[PDB]
Amino acid sequence: VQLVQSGAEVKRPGSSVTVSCKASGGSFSTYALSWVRQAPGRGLEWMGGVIPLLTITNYAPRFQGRITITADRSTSTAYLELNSLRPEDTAVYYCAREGTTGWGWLGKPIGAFAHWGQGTLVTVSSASTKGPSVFPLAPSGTAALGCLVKDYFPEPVTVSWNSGALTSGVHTFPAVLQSSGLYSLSSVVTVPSSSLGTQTYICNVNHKPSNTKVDKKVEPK
Amino acid sequence: EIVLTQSPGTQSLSPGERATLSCRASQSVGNNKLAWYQQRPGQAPRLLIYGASSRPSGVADRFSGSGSGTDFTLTISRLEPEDFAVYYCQQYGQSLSTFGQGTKVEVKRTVAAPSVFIFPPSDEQLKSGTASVVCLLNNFYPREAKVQWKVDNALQSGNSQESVTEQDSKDSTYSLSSTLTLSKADYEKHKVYACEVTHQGLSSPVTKSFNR
Repeated sequence: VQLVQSGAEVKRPGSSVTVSCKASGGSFSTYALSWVRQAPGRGLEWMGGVIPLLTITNYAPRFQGRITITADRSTSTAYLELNSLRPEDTAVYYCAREGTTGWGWLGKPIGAFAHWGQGTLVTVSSASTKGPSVFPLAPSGTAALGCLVKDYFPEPVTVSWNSGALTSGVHTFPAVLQSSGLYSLSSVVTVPSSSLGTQTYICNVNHKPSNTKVDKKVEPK
Repeated sequence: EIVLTQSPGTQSLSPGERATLSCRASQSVGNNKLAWYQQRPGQAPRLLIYGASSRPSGVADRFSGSGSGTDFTLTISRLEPEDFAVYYCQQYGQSLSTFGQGTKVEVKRTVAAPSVFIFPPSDEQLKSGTASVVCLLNNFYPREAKVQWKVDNALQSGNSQESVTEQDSKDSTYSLSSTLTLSKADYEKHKVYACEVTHQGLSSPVTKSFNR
């Protein structure tokens, strides 16, 4: 059993998003399928569920009027549709299928969510695709240095150091969302003060949506 | 609608120790359709217990669930490293399912005070007309910490943001970075930039500063 979801989406406030969930394995039409969301740094929130055979749907009171969940038996696909989007709808959306009891996946239904999609990040914003600027955080026997990765949209950004060769002492922070609508993050690493002369430090930044790829040397002075 | 309360919201425990997490329901949970899920950072939830006490195969047997009515418990008999995570309860006995806010199980360790560093804006940023000053709080525990910015000893407000890492898997500490942002013109009106730090591991608050 495998729940594959559609990919990340940026959406204007007031608009609508449709997220799909393709299930492969077992019997699609007989088992309950639910949508659960998670705002950044928040808990899991149940939105609704269906049973494709019976077309029997239930919606969390919070979302009823704004949400439609459907299951397409011919393609074995579930769809979440959420309307009149606001910033607080920015979240990871999950499809989850109820489990079964025994060996194989045609067993008796247990209600609880045994199977989960990988998630779909839906970002609700007016901002447009922008690459970050990358600024060094220069070192002053333990020293600290880093990169400030500023003003990009949307998520995500990955950061490494010396192409993966430097990992000890590395702290790459979750992004903060600025008043501009743009994200910012920084990555730091502590190292021995004596090696600022011997060793070279380079933060590799990757922001795929804007094709920004910077390999930035960070040095003292 | 049924409210599920997981309290406390955070538990600091040591590797190998025993853990019991509470989930109290505002109303009786029909047919004890109560489940427990685990979730780690950057991953989808995993089903652990269902029907209050039933454990799927494949789920480690140090996890058990108990209770009925409005009072439920998950027990982790021994905390292995991969078990420091967030655990969620959920009822699905109605046609409307709800989730508890979750309990985070983190690694307890000795009080460690932050190493504090400050970084002025780089020349490259200044040319662009903005100035960001970063305060790094590195490798502390417990998680709770506090940074305040002071520009010529004026308490700053509304122009800084911060983020915290997940708990390090090696040394069980946390780090925090705060960023103070001013337009270049504003940055050049002031002399002393300071970040002031408060934390259990420091008996009095620490200041790192520079002179523009």
